[PDB]
Amino acid sequence: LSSIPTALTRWTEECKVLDAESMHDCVSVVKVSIVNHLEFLRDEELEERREKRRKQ
Amino acid sequence: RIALPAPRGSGTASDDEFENLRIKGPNAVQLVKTTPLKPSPLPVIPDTIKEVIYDMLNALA
Repeated sequence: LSSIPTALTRWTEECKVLDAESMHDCVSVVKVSIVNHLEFLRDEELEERREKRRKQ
Repeated sequence: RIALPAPRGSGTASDDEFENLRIKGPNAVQLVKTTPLKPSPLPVIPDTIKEVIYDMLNALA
């Protein structure tokens, strides 16, 4: 049933109790690693798309 | 994966020049798309985790 709380809601409770304000800081530290990787893959895929267009 | 917006205009000299300006611009709208599902196998439950789960089921009775 939808009444049962999802893992993300339980983790939300845990986070609140164990770190109210340090969660944002951890989001920022992990973001620095995720956005750089995803932007690298976005630019590589975008180059691939331009290349495939040129070959087309 | 951060999304790729559609090719604005065919043509590399002009349209793709402003498509790198747009997609890679300092100020942009990085929407997200998911990767296609990779066929994850089920993780084997450790035996101690099964002596934790089984002790609750015995507490039913």
